[PDB]
This record gives sequence, structure tokens and C-alpha cells, in this order.
Amino acid sequence: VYVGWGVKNAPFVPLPPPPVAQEFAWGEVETQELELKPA
Amino acid sequence: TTQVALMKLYKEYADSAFNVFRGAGVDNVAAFIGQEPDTIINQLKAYLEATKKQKAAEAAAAAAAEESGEEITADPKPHVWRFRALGLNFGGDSLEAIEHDLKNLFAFDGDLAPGAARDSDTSRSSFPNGDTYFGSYADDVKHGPGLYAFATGAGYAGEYAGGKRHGRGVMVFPDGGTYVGEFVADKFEGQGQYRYPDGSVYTGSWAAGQKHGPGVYWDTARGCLRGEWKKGLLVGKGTYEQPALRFEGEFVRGMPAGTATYTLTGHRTLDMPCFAAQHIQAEEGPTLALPCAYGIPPGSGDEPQLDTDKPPLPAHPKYEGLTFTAEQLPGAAPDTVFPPEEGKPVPITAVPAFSVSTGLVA
Repeated sequence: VYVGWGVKNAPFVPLPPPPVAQEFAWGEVETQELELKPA
Repeated sequence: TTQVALMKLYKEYADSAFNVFRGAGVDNVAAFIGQEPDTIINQLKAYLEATKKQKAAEAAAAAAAEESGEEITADPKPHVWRFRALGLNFGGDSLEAIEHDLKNLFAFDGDLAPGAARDSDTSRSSFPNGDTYFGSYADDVKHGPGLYAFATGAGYAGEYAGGKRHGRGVMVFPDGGTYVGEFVADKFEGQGQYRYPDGSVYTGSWAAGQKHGPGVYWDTARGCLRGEWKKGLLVGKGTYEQPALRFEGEFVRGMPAGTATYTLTGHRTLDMPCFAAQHIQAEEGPTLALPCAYGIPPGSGDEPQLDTDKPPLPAHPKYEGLTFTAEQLPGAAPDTVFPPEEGKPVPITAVPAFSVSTGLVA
């Protein structure tokens, strides 16, 4: 038989604040025309 | 003068920086970047959708062609031929003695001046890998308003300087996220709103492509997280607010640690009869504050990834090394309403409110 409050006798950790997402990688870099030949 | 270049019979694809612009119906590029950001974002998303659909169709056609018949032997993209009647004089010894200008005259479609840097104000620019640009040039680089397609689906519309991004702009990335705000070089800087593909939104400060400074994050659990973030992670005193609770304390390397404080109110029994009569007419709600403290493994988080005899940081699904300690009584803190009033404008759609007078509205 079980008689008591429904609480477990284990160490309790309050859940930490939820994780933040991550941005996009940097395979999006502006391809640039090659600069003038200086003299 | 030895050579005269007197034509260019070029070819243009139906998806570039000169067709996202044309669909808008605005007068010029300064009127394309000057729209309200929502329509800019929608048009760039439509361009991304078009690119993805075209890639899928091309792959299917290639597989079918391999299955039976012969090779495609033809450009599958949609192309319309165009002709610039330009005439320029170049002085040299042979065709390879002006290579720069020649290949310059290959791609930049503006006001070509032999032996001079580009200065066109309505120029187009193709590129090797396939990405295209529409906008202004100055001193051989991009400078001013511009629209820019990455040929992978991504896209940018906004200001350019130094040949790169600078000033205010809007970007759409291939995954689905978007960004609206200021830019330095090719990465975020200053203030901006980033919207992630899952649904979360971050409306705050940025430094060199990472979250940095005062920040307000609004995750997918409809909770508000505020702090002073540093190099993509939250460090120092941070606050997390949920319709019934408010937790504030130190974070190190994105995970809680050190002396913290929980404050929350019993919302389950706000309508049940009180156990004491004097609580019936009192003004203090049923809110309690626990001065607790988290704990982290004694090696983890103490090293700022100086790349190991260091335990790993606890992960999301199950946190391995987090401890927790509360050895004092609660202190009966005052009431807390959910919308924090810091970061009051809520970017997320469905966010319920709370108060002692009225419980969870939604």
C-alpha cells in the first residue's frame, strides 16, 4: 500500500532557464569583384 | 589605342538582383530599401522559395535524364538574352594585356571607363559562384543602397560601404531566420531584431555577429530572459520570467550558478477559500521568495574555452552536473505580473498574462 503525499525522496533541481538558439553560419559572405590594379 | 570593344551580348537569369527589384514595382533601389521591413522580408523569402524550388526541379530533371535518354546538354535555368551597346578604347599590346578591364567589362554592367574605377549608380554585378548584386558603386567597390542575392537562397537589402555591409539593412538566411537592424562588415553590430526559424525572437544588442550587451530574449516557452550577454552567452545577473515565477541570479557561460533567488506565487489556489480569515481582505498576495543557489562542476565553465581535464557543461535534455541548494525559509516577496515591463512589446504571438487579481488569462 502507498499512503502519503506524492513526492519522491530524490534531490530536486528546479529546471534551469531554457536554452537560447544559435544564429546561421557564415557561409554567407559577400563575394567581391577584385580591386583595380594599382600603378 | 589598339582595341575597341563595341558590344556585349550577355544573358540574364530570371532570379537575380535585377528581378527581385523589378517585382517590387518601386522606382529605384533607394525606394526598394526604403519600404517597410515586412514587405522586404516577404519578397526576399519569396526569392528564397523560388531558389529552393528551382534546385529541387533541377535535381529531379537530372535524375530523370540519367534514368533514360541522354544528357541535358542545355542550361535548365530560365534565361533572357540582353545586349549592351558599349564602345570603349583600350591601349595595349595583345588581348591579355588588359585582362582586368576585360574581365571587369565581363561582369560589372554600369558606366565603364577604361583605366578608371567603377562609379555607376545603377550597376549590376555578377560573380563567380553565381550570386548577384544590384546597386551603386564607388571607388571600385559597392557603396550605397543595394540588393544582393547569394544564389543559395539567402538575400540582403540595405546599405553598403567599404565594399561590404554597413549601416541599416535587412537579411534573410537560407534556414528561414531573418535579421533587421544595423551591420558592421559582414556581421551584426549595434541594435537589431533577429527572428529564429523555430519561433524564438531576440531583440537587442549585437557585436561582431554575436549577441553582446543588454539583451532581451523571448524563447519558444513564452518566457522572458533579460541580461548583459557576452560573446554569444549570458554572463552575470540574469532574469527569467514565466507567468507565475521570476528567477534572478548569476549565469556563467550560459548556465546558472552562484547565489540566486526564486520568487513565485501560488496560482493554483487563488480561487480556493483561504485557510486564515485575515488573508481574505489583505493586500499581500500569496507570493514567496527562496534565496537558493545553483551549483556547477568545479572545473566546468571556469575555463573560457582556452584551447582538457574539464568536465562538460550540462546539456539541455538532462543536466548532469547541476546541483541546487536551499537552506533558509521563504521570505514572502511582493506580487509579480508576468509581462515584465522591460521588453514590454512582445514579438511572440501567443503570450498569456497573469496577476493576483486575475489569473492566467489564456
